[PDB]
Amino acid sequence: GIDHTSKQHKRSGHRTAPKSDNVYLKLLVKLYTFLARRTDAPFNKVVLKALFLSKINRPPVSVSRIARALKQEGAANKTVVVVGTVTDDARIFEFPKTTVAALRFTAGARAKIVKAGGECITLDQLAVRAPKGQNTLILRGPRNSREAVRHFGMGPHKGKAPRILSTGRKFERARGRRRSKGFKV
Amino acid sequence: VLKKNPLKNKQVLLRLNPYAKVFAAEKLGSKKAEKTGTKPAAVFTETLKHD
Amino acid sequence: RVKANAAKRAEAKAQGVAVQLKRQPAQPRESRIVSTEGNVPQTLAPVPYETFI
Amino acid sequence: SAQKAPKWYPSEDVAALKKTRKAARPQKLRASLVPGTVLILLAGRFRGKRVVYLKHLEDNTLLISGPFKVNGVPLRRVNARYVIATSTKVSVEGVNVEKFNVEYFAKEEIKAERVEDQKVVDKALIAEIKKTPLLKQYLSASFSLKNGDKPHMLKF
Amino acid sequence: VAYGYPSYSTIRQLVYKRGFGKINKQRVPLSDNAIIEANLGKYGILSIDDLIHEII
Amino acid sequence: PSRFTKTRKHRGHVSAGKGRIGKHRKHPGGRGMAGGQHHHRINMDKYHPGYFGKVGMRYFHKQQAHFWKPVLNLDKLWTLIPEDKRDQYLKSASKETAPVIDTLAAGYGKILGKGRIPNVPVIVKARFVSKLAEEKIRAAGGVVELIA
RNA sequence: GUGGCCUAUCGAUCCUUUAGUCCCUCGGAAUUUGAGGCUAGAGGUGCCAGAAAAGUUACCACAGGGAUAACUGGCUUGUG
RNA sequence: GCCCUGAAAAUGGAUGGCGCUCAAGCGUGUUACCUAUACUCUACCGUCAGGGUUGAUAUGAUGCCCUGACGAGUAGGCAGG
RNA sequence: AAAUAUGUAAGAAGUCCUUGUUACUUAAUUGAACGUGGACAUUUGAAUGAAGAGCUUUUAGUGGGCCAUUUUUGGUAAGC
RNA sequence: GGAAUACUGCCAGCUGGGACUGAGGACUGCGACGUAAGUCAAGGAUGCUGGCAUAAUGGUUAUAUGCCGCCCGUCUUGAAACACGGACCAAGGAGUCUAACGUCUAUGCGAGUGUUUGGGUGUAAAACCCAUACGCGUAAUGAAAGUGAACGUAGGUUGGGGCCUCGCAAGAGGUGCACAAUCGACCGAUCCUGAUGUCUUCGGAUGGAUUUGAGUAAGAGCAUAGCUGUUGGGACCCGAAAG
RNA sequence: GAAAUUGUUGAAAGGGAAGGGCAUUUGAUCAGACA
Ligand SMILES: CN[C@@H]1[C@@H](O)[C@@H](O[C@@H]2[C@@H](O)[C@H](O[C@H]3O[C@H](CN)CC[C@H]3N)[C@@H](N)C[C@H]2N)OC[C@]1(C)O
Ligand SMILES: CN[C@@H]1[C@@H](O)[C@@H](O[C@@H]2[C@@H](O)[C@H](O[C@H]3O[C@H](CN)CC[C@H]3N)[C@@H](N)C[C@H]2N)OC[C@]1(C)O
Ligand SMILES: [Mg+2]
Ligand SMILES: [Mg+2]
Ligand SMILES: [Mg+2]
Ligand SMILES: [Mg+2]
Ligand SMILES: [Mg+2]
Ligand SMILES: [Mg+2]
Ligand SMILES: [Mg+2]
Ligand SMILES: [Mg+2]
Ligand SMILES: [Mg+2]
Ligand SMILES: [Mg+2]
Ligand SMILES: [Mg+2]
Ligand SMILES: [Mg+2]
Ligand SMILES: [Mg+2]
Ligand SMILES: [Mg+2]
Ligand SMILES: [Mg+2]
Ligand SMILES: [Mg+2]
Ligand SMILES: [Mg+2]
Ligand SMILES: [Mg+2]
Ligand SMILES: [Mg+2]
Ligand SMILES: [Mg+2]
Ligand SMILES: [Mg+2]
Ligand SMILES: [Mg+2]
Ligand SMILES: [Mg+2]
Ligand SMILES: [Mg+2]
Ligand SMILES: [Mg+2]
Ligand SMILES: [Mg+2]
Ligand SMILES: [Mg+2]
Ligand SMILES: [Mg+2]
Ligand SMILES: [Mg+2]
Ligand SMILES: [Mg+2]
Ligand SMILES: [Mg+2]
Ligand SMILES: [Mg+2]
Ligand SMILES: [Mg+2]
Ligand SMILES: [Mg+2]
Ligand SMILES: [Mg+2]
Ligand SMILES: [Mg+2]
Ligand SMILES: [Mg+2]
Ligand SMILES: [Mg+2]
Ligand SMILES: [Mg+2]
Ligand SMILES: [Mg+2]
Ligand SMILES: [Mg+2]
Ligand SMILES: [Mg+2]
Ligand SMILES: [Mg+2]
Ligand SMILES: [Mg+2]
Ligand SMILES: [Mg+2]
Ligand SMILES: [Mg+2]
Ligand SMILES: [Mg+2]
Ligand SMILES: [Mg+2]
Ligand SMILES: [Mg+2]
Ligand SMILES: [Mg+2]
Ligand SMILES: [Mg+2]
Ligand SMILES: [Mg+2]
Ligand SMILES: [Mg+2]
Ligand SMILES: [Mg+2]
Ligand SMILES: [Mg+2]
Ligand SMILES: [Mg+2]
Ligand SMILES: [Mg+2]
Ligand SMILES: [Mg+2]
Ligand SMILES: [Mg+2]
Ligand SMILES: [Mg+2]
Ligand SMILES: [Mg+2]
Ligand SMILES: [Mg+2]
Ligand SMILES: [Mg+2]
Ligand SMILES: [Mg+2]
Ligand SMILES: [Mg+2]
Ligand SMILES: [Mg+2]
Ligand SMILES: [Mg+2]
Ligand SMILES: [Mg+2]
Ligand SMILES: [Mg+2]
Ligand SMILES: [Mg+2]
Ligand SMILES: [Mg+2]
Ligand SMILES: [Mg+2]
Ligand SMILES: [Mg+2]
Ligand SMILES: [Mg+2]
Ligand SMILES: [Mg+2]
Ligand SMILES: [Mg+2]
Ligand SMILES: [Mg+2]
Ligand SMILES: [Mg+2]
Ligand SMILES: [Mg+2]
Ligand SMILES: [Mg+2]
Ligand SMILES: [Mg+2]
Ligand SMILES: [Mg+2]
Ligand SMILES: [Mg+2]
Ligand SMILES: [Mg+2]
Ligand SMILES: [Mg+2]
Ligand SMILES: [Mg+2]
Ligand SMILES: [Mg+2]
Ligand SMILES: [Mg+2]
Ligand SMILES: [Mg+2]
Ligand SMILES: [Mg+2]
Ligand SMILES: [Mg+2]
Ligand SMILES: [Mg+2]
Ligand SMILES: [Mg+2]
Ligand SMILES: [Mg+2]
Ligand SMILES: [Mg+2]
Ligand SMILES: [Mg+2]
Ligand SMILES: [Mg+2]
Ligand SMILES: [Mg+2]
Ligand SMILES: [Mg+2]
Ligand SMILES: [Mg+2]
Ligand SMILES: [Mg+2]
Ligand SMILES: [Mg+2]
Repeated sequence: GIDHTSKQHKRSGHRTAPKSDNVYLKLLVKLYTFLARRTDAPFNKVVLKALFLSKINRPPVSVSRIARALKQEGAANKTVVVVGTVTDDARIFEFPKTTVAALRFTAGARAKIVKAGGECITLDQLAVRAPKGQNTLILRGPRNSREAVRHFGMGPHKGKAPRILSTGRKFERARGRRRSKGFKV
Repeated sequence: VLKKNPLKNKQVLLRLNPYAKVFAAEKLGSKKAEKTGTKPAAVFTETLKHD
Repeated sequence: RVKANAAKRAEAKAQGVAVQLKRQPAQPRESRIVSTEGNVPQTLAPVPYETFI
Repeated sequence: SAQKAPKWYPSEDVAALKKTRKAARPQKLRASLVPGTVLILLAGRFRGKRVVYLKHLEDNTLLISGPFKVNGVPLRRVNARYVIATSTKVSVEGVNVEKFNVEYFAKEEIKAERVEDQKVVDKALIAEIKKTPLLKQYLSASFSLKNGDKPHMLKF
Repeated sequence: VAYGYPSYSTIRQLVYKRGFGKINKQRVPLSDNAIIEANLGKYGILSIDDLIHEII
Repeated sequence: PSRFTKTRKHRGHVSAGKGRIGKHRKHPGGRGMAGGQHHHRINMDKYHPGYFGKVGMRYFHKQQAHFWKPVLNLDKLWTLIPEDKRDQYLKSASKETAPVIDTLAAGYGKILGKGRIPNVPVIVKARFVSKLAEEKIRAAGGVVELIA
């Protein structure tokens, strides 16, 4: 026997391939696993991983988040990469022309990208263009904008989102929620 | 794939530490030292045989 | 110590390299020769049982 | 079908053996074995026979002869490990012993060449033997462990 | 534990016979000076007897 | 489907996964909301703080839809215009020809100010408005007409 | 100086009842009574995180218990 | 210090047994020796980890490959069957 | 007034120079807090180790314990 | 006076006997010896000889022998227990389905999403199609009347992966999404302030506050499905005395 | 036409249970495998 200084036989808890059975996805993985192995360039290592993430970790990137990213110093002529679907934001008006390499684009998203003179690339097309991933902007979506994470960490004086089906007065607003009944939170 | 022991494999003894070649040559492990004559003061021997 | 290290460092560097500013813990003793001269080993023996109550 | 077929199959190619490094070097016999040392045969057909040792052959065996006229052992191959090397020695300086190699014993009753070759070598020996009394009468008797014999104690 | 003051002889015979390297963990048998230099070469130390030196 | 269920893996295992000491019995808690202010109290406070007591005015025979006032901000507001006729109006910001956006026809009861429309003047027919909402409108040259 | 030198001398929800602005609401529109809200106290749960509560059973009953009494047995040996 | 006495209980009985007296008993010193699922070493099974592997002209890319460390388990969790 | 145990520190979020902001502070740009700009990074400031570090959700069983050595309460004591 | 020897330690000094192992499968590596050509014990066994190919060698099984081995299940601190159930065998026999929900995952679409109440249609419980609504989401806050989200590139500061620029490199700078800490701004509630005006009591401009919300701050959801978990149900299966 | 359980027949073994584990003798039995 040994004095074990770490838990034995413990998996890394990092995904290896995705859990998706979409075949075309598995190929997109096959490209970048090959790319990542042979490239030495980090952009491919990141994209390899970001292909595995669950739907929850591929939070939708809006077309307006894409507009503002390009407004950074020197970022407007870069091609923006989104590993996941890209959606449409009616709330912008002037939209730039660029090239967006994504998994998926909601209709409006490509329509708005295109109608500004832009380009919609699927990530394998970006691969041939930018094999080292040169001149790319990776844009991550709002992970914690999720409804579910409102309720995480509920507790006294924690101010987070009670789990409550129907909401109104006389739905969990009384004793414990205000000084005048009992106490407050 | 099979760890050869130096110290019994002259081939792997000399695959590290080539000085072993020379070492064996001058024998170096039997090296005699120049015999000197130094003697301790009688103090040292007096207190050594003390009670 | 910090302030000492700046003054140790600047004086060192503008003199030259060789700064030692990390703290080393207490090291083993270095070799020495204790002189017998006018110091002759005192022979002691364990002592017998006594009472004196 | 009764069973689905494997998606993979081992290649029925046989591979090449890696190039081994074991170089057969000539054996060294224990120093106890001097041509003309009487041997005690420990096993096999003539086990117990006391025998005379002539050559160290090329398969590492030991050429011995009884002599035939004495104890009935012919010129024969014997394995060094199955023999006890005794301390009594007859002079084979001046016994041919050139003729006998491995191939001499290729198996393919007695070829008369052997009959005459036995005769020349034995005649050589038996002459040297009578130089030292009883030694023929020794070589004729078989070896045996008497009660009380301690082979780890015994000087042979 | 039991411990004490290893003479050169045993330090050598330790490392020679039972000395192994940590390389990405892995416990690599030493067996070639090229291994030591690949890792402890950055410190000097391109040989096993260079290692034994930095120990004793 | 039952073949993926874990009660299959628990075949042979004697306690079903429910423990040898703790068993699985009828209702260790009581049933449902029992013990709300007594033994299950530490849960119902946190988790659902405020679940107990009374809070506000009673409304007898309240009907929803007296209160129907669906909201739209200037966040969009142009999305009311079909996408084709939209671009015609963006360029050609003008008085005397101004898009007429009837918000109640779109299903909206009051217009809010989430903010930043374009400088096009727009004629917005609404039921109610935020002050800031209607201010951003006039600041860009439109007007608001109240309707019913 | 935001009670008693410091370390103890205390109390949810429902209800009621005071005090507060002159504030919200009775939903077809008003005025006035009356009623309902908001905030801050009081009325009390001492089993003190806070049920509304007498016995008897040798006429008896059920779920259990060696988590627990009445004998042996065991440790103990004050006591004898 | 060892030895005797002090020293009374219930089936027949226990230095584990037989027996042991310059011990096979008490104290102590020195050695050789015996054998654990432990330790060193090899093989094999699995688990985890880190490496290498794109295509062509072959067939499992979940694939193949080199390498290291690890393996107790009720209640219980997951996994592959 | 010990031993064992126990708090904090051992640098880049550090050290130092110049001098903006302010409704707070001083008699007083005096302070206080936050900075712009500037000098110093080979031992960037003890030892040893590290199958790395950080982080989140979700749910099981459990919620009778018992024992050894040491500290120790009640008990003559106890396999209490 | 001069030796030897003990004792301890070292040698990349030589060497004899016995045991177990032989993993790998062209090549490549590090070496070693020799002027050499080559040779080797140097990244894992080869060589020579004999036998049985019949019944050698193996597996299975009964027995015997050495040494070991208490009844299972259970509840329990503790069971082989002088704790319970269990003579034996077959067959049956226990965490389901449903309504509603939490986390995670896969899928379609995405500021939206849900054809299946119903209609159309049909090769007729299928498949295929659809108009209006509706549901959930896209606004919050307040008991309520009610008001309702940009000072600013939708802010500042410190970290950030990635990308960009200089450098052979070491390294320097640039932008920095997600995420984390902090100081701010916005919306509602609360408390102050109370301008322009007025059907003299309406109106609430403007600037504030150790207050406060399940908010805003370039949307993330809707729907199907899966494991697991929740709750109501006969609710894992069998069981009261009662009413 | 299973099992418990039963008769006959054959085989083997049994000094206060029976059955079990590592190992081998002995018997019975079954291959594969040489070429
Ligand atoms: C943990 N696995 C171990 C495995 O390591 C191995 O253990 C052996 C052990 O059986 C041997 O022991 C065996 O042979 C001895 C004679 N040489 C006598 C005792 C016998 N058990 C030991 N000599 C060495 C261990 N590694 O064999 C037993 C095991 C349980 O499979
Ligand atoms: C299957 N037949 C068995 C037969 O094989 C035999 O079984 C013996 C049994 O008698 C022995 O039992 C007895 O005899 C031994 C020798 N005297 C000493 C131990 C004792 N229990 C066991 N140790 C071994 C079994 N196979 O005797 C019992 C039986 C049922 O007749
Ligand atoms: Mg182990
Ligand atoms: Mg994975
Ligand atoms: Mg809502
Ligand atoms: Mg040796
Ligand atoms: Mg110092
Ligand atoms: Mg080789
Ligand atoms: Mg289901
Ligand atoms: Mg299954
Ligand atoms: Mg299981
Ligand atoms: Mg289990
Ligand atoms: Mg069972
Ligand atoms: Mg369970
Ligand atoms: Mg149970
Ligand atoms: Mg319990
Ligand atoms: Mg339970
Ligand atoms: Mg209570
Ligand atoms: Mg309302
Ligand atoms: Mg409202
Ligand atoms: Mg209208
Ligand atoms: Mg409509
Ligand atoms: Mg004061
Ligand atoms: Mg006070
Ligand atoms: Mg006083
Ligand atoms: Mg005082
Ligand atoms: Mg009160
Ligand atoms: Mg009442
Ligand atoms: Mg009241
Ligand atoms: Mg007021
Ligand atoms: Mg009203
Ligand atoms: Mg009415
Ligand atoms: Mg009204
Ligand atoms: Mg009133
Ligand atoms: Mg009361
Ligand atoms: Mg109580
Ligand atoms: Mg209590
Ligand atoms: Mg009571
Ligand atoms: Mg009664
Ligand atoms: Mg009576
Ligand atoms: Mg009566
Ligand atoms: Mg007594
Ligand atoms: Mg007494
Ligand atoms: Mg004994
Ligand atoms: Mg004696
Ligand atoms: Mg003894
Ligand atoms: Mg004994
Ligand atoms: Mg003794
Ligand atoms: Mg010995
Ligand atoms: Mg791998
Ligand atoms: Mg492996
Ligand atoms: Mg395990
Ligand atoms: Mg698992
Ligand atoms: Mg399997
Ligand atoms: Mg300290
Ligand atoms: Mg340190
Ligand atoms: Mg860790
Ligand atoms: Mg849990
Ligand atoms: Mg639980
Ligand atoms: Mg619990
Ligand atoms: Mg207990
Ligand atoms: Mg005791
Ligand atoms: Mg002398
Ligand atoms: Mg010696
Ligand atoms: Mg040897
Ligand atoms: Mg061998
Ligand atoms: Mg082999
Ligand atoms: Mg040979
Ligand atoms: Mg052969
Ligand atoms: Mg042959
Ligand atoms: Mg057997
Ligand atoms: Mg039989
Ligand atoms: Mg048997
Ligand atoms: Mg036994
Ligand atoms: Mg039980
Ligand atoms: Mg019990
Ligand atoms: Mg009990
Ligand atoms: Mg107890
Ligand atoms: Mg039991
Ligand atoms: Mg008992
Ligand atoms: Mg009994
Ligand atoms: Mg029971
Ligand atoms: Mg029983
Ligand atoms: Mg029974
Ligand atoms: Mg029964
Ligand atoms: Mg899951
Ligand atoms: Mg229909
Ligand atoms: Mg219609
Ligand atoms: Mg809708
Ligand atoms: Mg009103
Ligand atoms: Mg940088
Ligand atoms: Mg506010
Ligand atoms: Mg404010
Ligand atoms: Mg504040
Ligand atoms: Mg599953
Ligand atoms: Mg249920
Ligand atoms: Mg009743
Ligand atoms: Mg029939
Ligand atoms: Mg039968
Ligand atoms: Mg019979
Ligand atoms: Mg009998
Ligand atoms: Mg009898
Ligand atoms: Mg009898
Ligand atoms: Mg028995």
